[PDB]
Amino acid sequence: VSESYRRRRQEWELQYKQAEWEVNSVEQQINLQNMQIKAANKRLEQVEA
Amino acid sequence: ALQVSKQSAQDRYDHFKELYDENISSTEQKVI
Repeated sequence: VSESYRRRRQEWELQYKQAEWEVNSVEQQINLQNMQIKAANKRLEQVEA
Repeated sequence: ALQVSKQSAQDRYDHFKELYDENISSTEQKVI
């Protein structure tokens, strides 16, 4: 029975590592849209000018 | 940002290779 502890442990441990890389990943949307919005705001220059 | 995709997939490759492959010893075999 002593191995069952390790077995149950490792799936949770690896899923936590999964969450780590997932949160690393999602930053892409933050910077992508920051750029998007600032550029689109500037694009009004062409219209108003 | 997508360098995180290689981070995740590389870690998965590593994890599962180390997990399944060449498993050995009394650390498991002790009871037999």
